[PDB]
Amino acid sequence: MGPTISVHEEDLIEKLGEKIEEEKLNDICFEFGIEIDDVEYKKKIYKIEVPANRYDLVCVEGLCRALKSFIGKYENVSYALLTKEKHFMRVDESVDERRSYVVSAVLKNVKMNENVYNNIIELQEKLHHNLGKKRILLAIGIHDYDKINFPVAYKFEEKEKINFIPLNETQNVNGNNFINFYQDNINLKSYLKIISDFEKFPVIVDAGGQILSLPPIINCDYTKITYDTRNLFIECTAIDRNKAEIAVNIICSMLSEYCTPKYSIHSFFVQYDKNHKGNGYLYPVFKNKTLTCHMDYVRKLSGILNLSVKDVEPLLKKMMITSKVIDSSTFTVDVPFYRSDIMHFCDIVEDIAIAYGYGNIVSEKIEIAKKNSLSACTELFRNVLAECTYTEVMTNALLSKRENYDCMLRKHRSYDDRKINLDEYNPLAPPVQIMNSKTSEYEIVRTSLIVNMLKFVSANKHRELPLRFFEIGDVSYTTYDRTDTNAVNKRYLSVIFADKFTAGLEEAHGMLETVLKEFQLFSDYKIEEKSKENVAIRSDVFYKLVPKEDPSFLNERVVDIVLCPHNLKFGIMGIIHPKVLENFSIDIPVSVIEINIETIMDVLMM
Amino acid sequence: MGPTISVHEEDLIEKLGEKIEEEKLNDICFEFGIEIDDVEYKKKIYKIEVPANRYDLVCVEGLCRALKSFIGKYENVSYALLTKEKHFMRVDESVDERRSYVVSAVLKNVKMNENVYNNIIELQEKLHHNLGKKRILLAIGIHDYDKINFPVAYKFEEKEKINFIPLNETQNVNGNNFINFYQDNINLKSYLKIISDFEKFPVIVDAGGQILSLPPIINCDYTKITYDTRNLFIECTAIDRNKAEIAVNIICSMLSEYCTPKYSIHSFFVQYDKNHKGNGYLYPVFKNKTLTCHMDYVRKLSGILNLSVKDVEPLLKKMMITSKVIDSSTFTVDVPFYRSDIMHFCDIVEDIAIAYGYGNIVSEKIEIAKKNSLSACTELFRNVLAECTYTEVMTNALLSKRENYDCMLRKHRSYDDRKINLDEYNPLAPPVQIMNSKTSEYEIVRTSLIVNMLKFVSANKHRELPLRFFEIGDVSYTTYDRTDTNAVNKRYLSVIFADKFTAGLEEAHGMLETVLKEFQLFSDYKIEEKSKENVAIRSDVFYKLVPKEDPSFLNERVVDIVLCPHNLKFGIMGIIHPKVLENFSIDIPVSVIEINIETIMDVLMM
Amino acid sequence: LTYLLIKNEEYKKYQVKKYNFFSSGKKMNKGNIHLLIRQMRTFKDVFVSLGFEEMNTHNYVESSFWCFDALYIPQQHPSRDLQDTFFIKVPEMCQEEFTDQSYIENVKRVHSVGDYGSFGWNYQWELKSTKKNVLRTHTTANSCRALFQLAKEYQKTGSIIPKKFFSIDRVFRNENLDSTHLAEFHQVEGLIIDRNLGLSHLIGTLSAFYKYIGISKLRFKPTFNPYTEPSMEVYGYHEENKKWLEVGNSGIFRPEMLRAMGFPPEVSVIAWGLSLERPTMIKYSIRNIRDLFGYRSVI
Amino acid sequence: LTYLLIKNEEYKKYQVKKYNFFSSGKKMNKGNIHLLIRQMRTFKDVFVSLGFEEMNTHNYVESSFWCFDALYIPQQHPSRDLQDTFFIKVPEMCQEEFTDQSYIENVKRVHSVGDYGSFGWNYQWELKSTKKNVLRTHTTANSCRALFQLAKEYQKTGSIIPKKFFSIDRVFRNENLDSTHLAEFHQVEGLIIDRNLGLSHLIGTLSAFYKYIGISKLRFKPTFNPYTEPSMEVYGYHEENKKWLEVGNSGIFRPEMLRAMGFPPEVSVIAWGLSLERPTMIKYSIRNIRDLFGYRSVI
Ligand SMILES: COC[C@@H]1[C@H](c2ccc(C#Cc3ccccc3)cc2)[C@@H]2CN(C(=O)Nc3ccc(OC4CC4)cc3)C[C@@H](O)[C@@H](O)CN12
Ligand SMILES: COC[C@@H]1[C@H](c2ccc(C#Cc3ccccc3)cc2)[C@@H]2CN(C(=O)Nc3ccc(OC4CC4)cc3)C[C@@H](O)[C@@H](O)CN12
Ligand SMILES: [Mg+2]
Ligand SMILES: [Mg+2]
Repeated sequence: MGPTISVHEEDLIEKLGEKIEEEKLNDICFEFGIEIDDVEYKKKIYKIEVPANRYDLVCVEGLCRALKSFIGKYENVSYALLTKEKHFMRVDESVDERRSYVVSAVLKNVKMNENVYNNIIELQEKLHHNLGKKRILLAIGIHDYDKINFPVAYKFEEKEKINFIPLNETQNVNGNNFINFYQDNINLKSYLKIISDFEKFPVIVDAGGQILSLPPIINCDYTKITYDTRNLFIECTAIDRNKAEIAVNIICSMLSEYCTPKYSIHSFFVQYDKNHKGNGYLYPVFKNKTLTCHMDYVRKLSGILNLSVKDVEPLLKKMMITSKVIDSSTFTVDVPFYRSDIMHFCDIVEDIAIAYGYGNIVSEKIEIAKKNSLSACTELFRNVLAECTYTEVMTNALLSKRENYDCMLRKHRSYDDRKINLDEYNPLAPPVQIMNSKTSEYEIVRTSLIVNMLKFVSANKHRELPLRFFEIGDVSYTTYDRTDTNAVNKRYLSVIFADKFTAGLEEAHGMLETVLKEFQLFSDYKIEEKSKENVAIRSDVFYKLVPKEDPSFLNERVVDIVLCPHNLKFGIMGIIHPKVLENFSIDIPVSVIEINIETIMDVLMM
Repeated sequence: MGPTISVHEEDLIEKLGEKIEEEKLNDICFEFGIEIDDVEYKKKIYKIEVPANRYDLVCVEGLCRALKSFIGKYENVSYALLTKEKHFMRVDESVDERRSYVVSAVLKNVKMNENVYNNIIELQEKLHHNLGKKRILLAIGIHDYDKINFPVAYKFEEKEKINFIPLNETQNVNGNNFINFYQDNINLKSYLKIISDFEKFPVIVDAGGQILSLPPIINCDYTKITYDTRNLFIECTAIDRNKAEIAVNIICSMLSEYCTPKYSIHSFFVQYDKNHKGNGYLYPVFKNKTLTCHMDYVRKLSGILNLSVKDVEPLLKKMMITSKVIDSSTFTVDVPFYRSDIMHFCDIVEDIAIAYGYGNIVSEKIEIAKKNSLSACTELFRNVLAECTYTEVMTNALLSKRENYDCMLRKHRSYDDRKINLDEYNPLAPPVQIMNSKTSEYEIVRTSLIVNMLKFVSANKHRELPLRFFEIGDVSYTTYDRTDTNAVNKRYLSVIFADKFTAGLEEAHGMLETVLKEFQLFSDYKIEEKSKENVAIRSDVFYKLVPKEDPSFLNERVVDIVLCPHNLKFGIMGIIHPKVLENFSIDIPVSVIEINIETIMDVLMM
Repeated sequence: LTYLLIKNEEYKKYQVKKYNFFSSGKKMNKGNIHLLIRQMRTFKDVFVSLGFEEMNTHNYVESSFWCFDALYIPQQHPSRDLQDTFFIKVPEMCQEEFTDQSYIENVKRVHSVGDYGSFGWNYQWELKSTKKNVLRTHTTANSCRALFQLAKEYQKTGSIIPKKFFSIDRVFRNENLDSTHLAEFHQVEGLIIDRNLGLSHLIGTLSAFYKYIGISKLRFKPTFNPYTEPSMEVYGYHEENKKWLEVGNSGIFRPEMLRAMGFPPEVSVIAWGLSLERPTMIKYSIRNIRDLFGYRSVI
Repeated sequence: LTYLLIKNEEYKKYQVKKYNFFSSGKKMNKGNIHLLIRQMRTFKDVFVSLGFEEMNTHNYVESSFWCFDALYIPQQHPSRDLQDTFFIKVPEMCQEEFTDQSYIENVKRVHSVGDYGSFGWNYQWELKSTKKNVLRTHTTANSCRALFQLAKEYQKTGSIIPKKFFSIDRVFRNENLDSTHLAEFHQVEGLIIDRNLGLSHLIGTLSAFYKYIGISKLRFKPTFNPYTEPSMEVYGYHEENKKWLEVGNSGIFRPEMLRAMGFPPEVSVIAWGLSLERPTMIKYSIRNIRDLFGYRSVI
């Protein structure tokens, strides 16, 4: 969004005052509301973008002084609307309602250049394109003053009486060959056929019968804009009276400063014929609207906290506004005709906020509620397993030393073992032991999930195969001198598979890969494979499968899952040994994965 | 939790005052804090439960007057602690610290009955069991006053000198055969072996050498409790001095009212020997503690809003508390020795709240944020399909009239069609048509999801089969005179299956069944099947599969899904016709389900 | 190779070939919530966490009154032109007597001849254009519907109850077919309504919101919106990557919008909005839009 | 029977047997979140919706100080007896110098000889018992840990910041093996900390909470808890069925508990708790507990 101005880079003038260079211009525009879009030579043009609603920033001159005030000075601008007697214009019964209004203006004794001339036409196209919306609501024309014998008029004339030498040609062009003539002009075919297809064509013409313009950009070649044009007459013809008003006020406003009696344009009157309206208008208008604000609104809306009216008068000046104090609880601003964008007290508040600096309003500091991450992680694990058609299970946290060790064909680690790392997966860590279970089978807190789902599988071996369960919950073990209770909890996930004809050493492996892949943690094999295919996988951390033996697992078919580069064991995966399938009364092969999701949590991506 | 009192039902006395019957007794207990647990004859006993901390509600007498005050009257109770000279007790060097303290009490000139006698022993067991925690911290003994030659003492005597005729027997029992004697008493074996296994045994004995009691419930048979016991002596022996204090205060308090000089118990002194302590204590104590509260605390904590101290004095009276005003901003309550449960101003506030009635505190009325239900429903649908390994898809809402109708071998309904029901599934409803698409393929808003996933399947027919997608999103169509815009949105779900060798007319069917089953909406076939197996399925609403033909579906293989009893079509499911697989460039069979999840939403269960 | 139903009590006398665990397993097939819907959930979680209530946006057609005129956007604004907006053809116009004639009157009055302290726009408003149906360009429309209903109900009740609203839903733009941008995309909007609010509160809830997705530092540029004065482009610093990004747009709704509804000047509304698509393709490192959403969006 | 890769341009000349749609399809296999975890999510959604922050309960062993003594439960209370509590054997005692000696001092002082306006309990407190590890009987323990840490931090900061906390986690009871009740079950706790709260606020958030699960009417019975005075059993009316149910327990924490921590009398905490299992087996019409959770819990 927004209109891109193409201004120069030699551009930087005095107007600027500092010729401050790119880097602080950038925080100046950011603090102001402009984005510096690009720079590109033809040398080093600066294309910028400005608010769509502040039409007094669509030419280099309107930016210059605005941004200048933004820091430099208010420089309280001077106007001088002289004159009505020698230079007017009239609007005919003909003018109708397809394009009703014209607004005229006379910039007398004007400086002339050839890239100030570039300046002018860049301005004209800009206002044509956005405010005028590709000339559909207003068309602007720049004529040398002197070549137009006043008074002048604006009519809808019969095309067979329209004849003039447009800027393009040296040869006359009748009205009834007009469209056909420009029908294939690259720059103008657009406007032509649509805008005007009336019975008569709209012309502005002087008392000498000389056609000077039309809706289609062509104007007479005789009133051309070229250097050594002492002073200028502008006409703007439009379907909206007001936006034409604003158009010409912008134009003569913004090049008044560069006519030798600087900041002074001469004025015109437009008197509509009895049938149309019937009225008249004395251009330029140039009224200030002088809205006055109340001191509670501005700080409650702007969130400016404590500050009063003595601090306000400097603030608007940076935006090119004039400001004075009425009372501790009252303001007096006058809108410059400049600021056509201001309709309400809030527009002044917006500008006061900008002058204040959006980086300097102190925040509400709204206190949010953080969320436990372990819960977060385990719920993601739940979902990713449910989506592979695994069913969640929830077992007892208490069991017998006989179930955990004997039936599992193993013995637990020593209570004086000092190799035990609390970040690792510690299935045979020393347990938490209960004093008074009133139920014999409740000797210890579980230290591994695998036993309870072995029980579960035994429970449901009659059911329909394969069985695909997972449990995900807390384990406990004894940690003397390392926690305040000498016990700790860990969060494990176990995934059990069972089937009549196979222990899924292939499906458990794939399940682990798939589950970890969800968190962008890959096998080392995976990283090698997809990088030979020249793909970039998350490589900075990963896991590997280390073959080991285990009393409870069929030999050459069980593996430690190890996080790298940390080098920390965080799970196990393999076939369950047939003897312990006997011990747990399981007559079908079974495969298992258990991992301590607290080891890998900080490298997981969610 | 809580101790169940077994009181009578003939129970209701004068004490009650109204003999109000069950139904308003129930809101009275609810408003008070009691639950009436059961009634069961032996005729029609009332077993109730009382707070574990208000030990002055563990006998029928303590309830009677409490609940009486709760509405009836304060009835400012009278005490009279007479007497120290004729009746004392001493504690020996022997007494040690295994069971240190004894507290004694003399209720003189007492009424006697045989079910008041039942009353007494019910009280004794109750305090034994809960406050005394199965006699582990205190043991209470009730002796006829007159048969005990005062003074009396409490010692740890050598077991070979202990000989007495317990309540059980007529035959003497030496100390060194004591445990063995009661070792298999059903009621007492419990207490015996554990409590006492000291070198010497604890006895309370009079100046005539007569053993009167022990820790084990047996006492001498000679001081039995039987009617025509003119007045009573109570001893309570315990490891905690204070809880024994509270014990006997409860006992003599609660049967003072039913000795003929009512509300008067005679008093005792206990002087420990030089070695133990050395001190003494004048039972009964009976001190009030008289805490005084501040008026802001009580309403801020109780959330009583506007009320002042003139409203407080009546409120505590209902709880049996005495109350007086000091100041607008001050209180003066005295705790009755009754209320051993009161340690802080908040206990008074609790009782004031109860007296106020927990149904009469006006709520904060905390404004919650309701949640859109349609979002809710569609997210459940998303999850239940992801859990069958279907992958979610998101397509364009805009397409061409050529894609929706011609390639689909169909034409849309009329814009003047008045059979169209906005609650139904309306795939060929009249569409929403775009004026100015700047892209030719964007003629209408989609009215069915099936076309876009036909496009999708065509896109990925090269990929690995089967393809299992689902999309779930908004459709639009024209509804002249029925919405404020004349258009409406609906929320549809479409599930597409594709495979080289089969259109899944079996898997799409199962998928629909499974998805709806998740919301406890079943097929009619399902309801018949599982009710022939004599199972109760959700039957009050259901759906059925109506065979129809459809231009876009292979014949005899497409079905309307219809909600019953509403009789509203809400989806379609079947094989896609081969011709339209040609039109959409699909060289594998395809099956489809589409449903309008807004029809069934209100019968879905979530 | 692998165990069997028969090989318990008879497995000891056999060969267990090595398993190459330096490999991948069986490929598993699993279902997928769409990436865009995961993003949408995460945002919706953030919103329900800050106490916000979801608005109804169950519609794609919108009258230009709700989409433009009630937001105090003029009828001769480039957003209301065929080039940038899908105008509706067949259901071209909505019902006459949509909403309340008093409200329509207030909107015409402010748009043309000013009101409520505003100067207005000094054109002549045409009821005819306000009734042309479009595909909604933003969900700010439905927010304006909701703001109006709570105005209408608090006028009857007499009470101004503070509330918070969010919406996530699809909107449409008549961009080209050459993928300059997208024809459709989902927009996230939130707003708060209470007494005497302003940019301090906006920056509060904004930094709340945005840290909740891992952007702890914010910066704010003045920019222009026709429904929001003041208004600020929002930039945030992305930790895991190098630079600052444009992450949202926001401001305070204009008096001409709200007071036309019925609100007194006490009432103010703060609001902000942002894309769903851009977070998605940043979080999942999606290159171009057509690999996420649309018919060619596999994986 | 069914289409094929070969039967496009050649399907017309064949027999399409009838399909008995009055049947079920292929049975589909799908994954399942546990019913209890679905219940837990729904409650957790309700909690995060009201702005509550989850507490840490990552532990099953608890010292009796945090489980009993810091909640101002006396040491000779039936909850601290072997019969009703799993006491820990091997990690039998916790570390000496757990938490802060000042806090331990405050707790002994109030338990024995009274303080803070309370009379106390008029027994003699034993540090030895406070250090015996148990399996936690409730998660009120972890709430007390959290309350203590926010006391300790607001003493340094000097500021009393209102906060809201919830937890859902397993706890243990030494019930029998004859299924009178459960040995393990999950407890839901919430609480709010601020200045000058009371039963009005409790009933507010309570009816909030409970309507959020479809119980619009509440009733309140005084009952007893050693950590909460006042305290009320909460009943709620279940619409879809006939009767009122007991649905929660709650109250205001005692001064002896909080003020021992460091809080001034200004500060108060409201709290409530309830089961997870009972909602679950009511919503899903589960008959007996062993068909939900435990080794024999299929489907
Ligand atoms: C017309 O297109 C506008 C689009 C889209 C957008 C912008 C603004 C609004 C708005 C609004 C609004 C303002 C005031 C009141 C109500 C609504 C809505 C959508 C994104 C809005 N933007 C956007 O989403 N970008 C973005 C947002 C969040 C984010 O999170 C961090 C990664 C974790 C990352 C990126 C900003 C830019 O992407 C921008 O290039 C494009 N904007
Ligand atoms: C010892 O067992 C207590 C157990 C369990 C319970 C009770 C109280 C607490 C507590 C507490 C507390 C109090 C104050 C401060 C902090 C915590 C915790 C668990 C359930 C608590 N109860 C329970 O959950 N029942 C219940 C709760 C919610 C519910 O929702 C409606 C269906 C939709 C339905 C039923 C109440 C009863 O079930 C009761 O019979 C059993 N209670
Ligand atoms: Mg502005
Ligand atoms: Mg009490």
